[PDB]
Amino acid sequence: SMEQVAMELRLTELTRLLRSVLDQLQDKDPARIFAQPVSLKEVPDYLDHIKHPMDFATMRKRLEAQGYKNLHEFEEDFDLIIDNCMKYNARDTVFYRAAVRLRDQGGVVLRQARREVDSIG
Repeated sequence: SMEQVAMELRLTELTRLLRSVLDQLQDKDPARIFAQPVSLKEVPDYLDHIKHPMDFATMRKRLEAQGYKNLHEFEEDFDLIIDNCMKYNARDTVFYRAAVRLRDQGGVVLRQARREVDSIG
């Protein structure tokens, strides 16, 4: 149907916007602490601590399959990256600190993304 196509164009355009959001958030992680999944070879107990691991590469795979239906779903995954790290790692660590700085800097980007998603529809 023509409606299904229109919906698909909306999803494509959301994907375009979330791709730009993802690039902007990942620039706020210049150390690449959050770039890839925590290695279960190197942290074998990880899944005992963290039930829903997340990282920027995993989000990008979902994004490119157009697997984010709305901004809320995308923000959920970004919040998992931060929150997982802040639980597994102690306050005094470069990992925790990196997550705090990514949360604070990402807030700005996400605030305007929300306006753009509502604005453009």
